[PDB]
Amino acid sequence: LEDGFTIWLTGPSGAGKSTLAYALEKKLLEKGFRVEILDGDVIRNTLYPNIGFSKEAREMHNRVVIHLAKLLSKNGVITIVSLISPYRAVREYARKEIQNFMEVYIHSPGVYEEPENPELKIESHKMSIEEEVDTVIRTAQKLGYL
Amino acid sequence: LEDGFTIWLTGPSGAGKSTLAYALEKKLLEKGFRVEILDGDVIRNTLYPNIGFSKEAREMHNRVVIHLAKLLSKNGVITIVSLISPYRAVREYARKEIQNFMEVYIHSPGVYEEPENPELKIESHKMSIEEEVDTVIRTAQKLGYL
Ligand SMILES: [Cl-]
Ligand SMILES: [Cl-]
Repeated sequence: LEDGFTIWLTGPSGAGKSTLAYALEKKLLEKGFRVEILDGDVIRNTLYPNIGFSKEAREMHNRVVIHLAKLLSKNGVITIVSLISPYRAVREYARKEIQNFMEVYIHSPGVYEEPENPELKIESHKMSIEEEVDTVIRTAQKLGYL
Repeated sequence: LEDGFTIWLTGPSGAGKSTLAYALEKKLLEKGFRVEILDGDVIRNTLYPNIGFSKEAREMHNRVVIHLAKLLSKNGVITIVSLISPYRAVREYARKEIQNFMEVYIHSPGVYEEPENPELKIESHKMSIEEEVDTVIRTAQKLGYL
């Protein structure tokens, strides 16, 4: 891929973000792409499991994940981020840092802060995982990322 | 590059690590490669400038830098690391984590801990920066990384 990009998953708890993230990785790998999944809880457990949940710790973790996605996306990798957070602030920061950025909002009918204008909105637990994956990939194609 | 790799600079303060790191980046970009430089102090200042200098904070920063290098190198990026530290422990951990790992020791005649068997040993200030860059690239070629 001449240009990598980030697929940033967001939605309330239970919407299916984690499942979709890993299914996207499996499919895009099968297709021959360079792909990495940045699962927030995995990264935390691997790099600083005892950092705590203070504000400063939460924003450091956010900056680390975002920087990991920025470097991976600018070097031709498809970066799938599943970073647990209800807040828009981290997602707006991520979009400012990562040039090629595709936000996937899984909508279910702190309080979850909805995005303004995500690249893709999917209704939770309606379509099969395969259809969710195909919908994300078609959006990436429409955006010129794939 | 079907396979990326890490160039890990080590040596005592003043040996010329930083100068070689940035010259290597400039040369490899001009050759058309995907390259990232992971400058330890730049990464600390960007991602967590107020983390402090405790043992836990030092080890967290080391793990972050190494994980960045690991993910970039496995995805076709030449990762040039210049992480200030006199200690072998971080370098041995990095080598265990990063499959394609090329250690470049700039030797100068809290105390610096020499590596056992680095892929390349350069005598500090003995050759021009251009010749140091060329020697690193030739070593990478000998190892089959380039
Ligand atoms: Cl495709
Ligand atoms: Cl070359």
